[PDB]
Amino acid sequence: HTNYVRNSRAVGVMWGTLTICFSVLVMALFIQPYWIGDSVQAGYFGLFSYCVGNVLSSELICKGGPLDFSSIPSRAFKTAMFFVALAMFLIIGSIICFSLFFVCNTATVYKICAWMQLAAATGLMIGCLVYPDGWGHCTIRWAFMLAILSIGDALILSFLAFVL
Amino acid sequence: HTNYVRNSRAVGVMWGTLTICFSVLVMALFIQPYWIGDSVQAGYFGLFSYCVGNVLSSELICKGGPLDFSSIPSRAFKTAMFFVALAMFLIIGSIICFSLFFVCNTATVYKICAWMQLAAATGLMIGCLVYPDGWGHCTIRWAFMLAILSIGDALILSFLAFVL
Amino acid sequence: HPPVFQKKFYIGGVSEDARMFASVLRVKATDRDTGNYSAMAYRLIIPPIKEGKEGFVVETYTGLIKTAMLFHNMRRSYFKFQVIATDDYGKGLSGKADVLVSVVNQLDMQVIVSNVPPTLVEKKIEDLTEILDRYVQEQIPGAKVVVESIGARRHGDAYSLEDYSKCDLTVYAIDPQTNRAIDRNELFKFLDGKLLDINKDFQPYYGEGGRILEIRTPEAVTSIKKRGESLGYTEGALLALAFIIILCCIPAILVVLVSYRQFKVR
Amino acid sequence: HPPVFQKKFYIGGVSEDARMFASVLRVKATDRDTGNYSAMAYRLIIPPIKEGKEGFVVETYTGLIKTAMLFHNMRRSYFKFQVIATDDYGKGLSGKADVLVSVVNQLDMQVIVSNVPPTLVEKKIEDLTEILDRYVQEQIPGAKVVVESIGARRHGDAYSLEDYSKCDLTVYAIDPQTNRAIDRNELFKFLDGKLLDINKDFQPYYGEGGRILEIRTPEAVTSIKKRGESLGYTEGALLALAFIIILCCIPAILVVLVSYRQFKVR
Repeated sequence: HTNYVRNSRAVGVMWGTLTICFSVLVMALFIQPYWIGDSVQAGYFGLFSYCVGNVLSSELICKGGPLDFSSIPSRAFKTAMFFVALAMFLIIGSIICFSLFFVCNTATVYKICAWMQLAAATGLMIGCLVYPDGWGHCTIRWAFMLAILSIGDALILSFLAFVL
Repeated sequence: HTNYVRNSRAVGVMWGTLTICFSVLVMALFIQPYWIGDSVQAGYFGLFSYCVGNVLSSELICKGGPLDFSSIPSRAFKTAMFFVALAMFLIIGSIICFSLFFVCNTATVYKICAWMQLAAATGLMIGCLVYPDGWGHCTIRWAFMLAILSIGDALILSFLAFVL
Repeated sequence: HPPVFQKKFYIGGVSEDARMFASVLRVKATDRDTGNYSAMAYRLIIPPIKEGKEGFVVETYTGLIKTAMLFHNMRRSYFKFQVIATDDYGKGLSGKADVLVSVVNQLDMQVIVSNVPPTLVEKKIEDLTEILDRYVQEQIPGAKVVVESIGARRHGDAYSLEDYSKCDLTVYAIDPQTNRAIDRNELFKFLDGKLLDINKDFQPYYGEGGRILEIRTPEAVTSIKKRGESLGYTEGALLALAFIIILCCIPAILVVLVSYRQFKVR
Repeated sequence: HPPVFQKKFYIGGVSEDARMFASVLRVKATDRDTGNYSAMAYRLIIPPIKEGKEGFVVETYTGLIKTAMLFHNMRRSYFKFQVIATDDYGKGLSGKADVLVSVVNQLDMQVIVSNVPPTLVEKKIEDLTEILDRYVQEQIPGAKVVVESIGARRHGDAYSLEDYSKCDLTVYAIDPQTNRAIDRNELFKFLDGKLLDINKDFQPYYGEGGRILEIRTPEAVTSIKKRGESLGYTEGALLALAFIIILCCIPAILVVLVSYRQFKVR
């Protein structure tokens, strides 16, 4: 079953590469400036800070950044932030389960990282569902669409991780 | 030499993945808005189009886009554009040499894509050298630094392609 | 003895990004018989404003109303107040009147374009506004054309040229009933319906070979589309990364399905 | 008979984003003896400007100089011209004089801040500029403080508050020799060195408990850093992708080196 074990170790190091690719994808989803905007007020707010202004006004001030656990308005935004931050630290822990690949069994570590990507997809699903409850015209920015593609991404990663 | 052929087919599909990753990286290097700017005039020009203005002026007009082979000032900018466009179409052809992986020998197709990444690194090196000759304060934007990291990137890709 | 006003309710109006102490209008409480109204002291009685604003001021021996407040993002903050005029260099008797002033944005502007040089326009702007508010107040008695700025004709590359044979004229009339600023489309339609009747009238004023041309939209209305940003391509690059990796993982799933299936077979 | 000027060379100056027909200054070519100078017609003689600009205008029976041109990105376009004043309602004799006018930006502005309400400032601005250009022209005879805008004191959250007990005063003097606009730091230093001598003088003008406080920098100077954009994080994400993939490919090189070496061994 020589070519099949070729496939096995091949897709294992694929887990390594595509996992660290989505690690920096989710880190980019954090440290962006654009979450949800609007063009009719006139603002490009971002749920961690928020630049809100009016028509043709040059100067904008985003209110937030490195948090104080009280800066952003909605606790639903705080809680969804905690979900997606758990997803962040989870994918960092998935880099760590890639770091713990050479000690234990493959079938062990694949189930470990499978449980990981399960919880990642679940938490991102929950945070994406929470954001419209926290909420009136809108123009949705690329953050939520990157997140909703990351939904199916971590879903496929967890499915093939259960396969392996 | 079972684990070594594991490594062989593993790094082959790594060529596929990392090659298409840098395909969209170079395509992002094309369809950006920022090439080289300046903050003391006050402009954020981009060598295909150019938004040039002055202090605190709101409205800017970039002059160009889909070219007419005469829109941009410097022919050195035109020629370096032709180099990096050859690099674009080269990496698209490297996706095609990934598409032609299953017919011929591995040692054939690895030398094919090796010649490819050689010419890619060479042409990007030449275009990056040409840009300062086309050129007075400046603030260099992230385009040239993404390109200068792509230099060593395609260098390492071509080195390990000669290895395989 | 008290003076005699021309209108018992003078009517004003300003804009948002207007500067400090800009020309609102000039008042005239006339002397009744003697014409000795150079001893008139035009003064004010002003209701209080938030944070201690004086807001609207006037001079003493000119009657020219000026401003004492800024308008960062304020809109339709309509203000009613009192004005007095004291005889005997500020010692005699007085009559009082009131002024409404609205604060308009760029979006409460419509440009009048005619075929005349703009300095003749700003020269005869008194009679121009007089003929306008003569033949417009048949819509509503209580309308007063308020001229904002008189420039050369904006056209060309993103409306950045000037025609000197022609002119720009930025006006708006008055809401005397709900007492606020007026949107630009009724500013278009109340003027444009009686255009030829006033094209008759400017022949002692424009001269000959002169008439009103068109009623067009200012330049910053176009910039409203421009400040609204969109999906770029770096964003699209990251989305393309995600789409690439799911496009890679699906045949990996299918091949490992076939892999474990043939592992079961042999 | 010709009139009599006060100064044989009147001296003006405007700004860049100033609007059409703004108050440059008022002229006065006086009658010599009779004081019958209401029959004076202040008119102009203007050198030609590009594209047919009239550029600088004036009224007839007020002497107030106004503008007839816009200033998209123009800077230091200093203009010299002639002005006349005709006796007998525009029929008698005349004297002529000249005016220099410069066009200044936001960067040719420095705010004078004092401890008085701004409407008193704009009230007594004649005597204020008089005392300034009395005690400043000992630097250079040929300096004339040109007041731009008089607002309430900008401070607070990104300089977006107003103090009404205090005031903003945007001034600049005149270059009579190289005949152009003046940068803001000499505007600071020519005024700030004789501050107490004029703090003496405003006691009939400010009143009591009043003096000049400070000479500070306008708000739009700070925004110059703000419009300069930088490296974001999506850019950094793409750079991190490149750095990750070279960081992955280097141990791949080393492991396949060991691979082919052990292939040679066994």
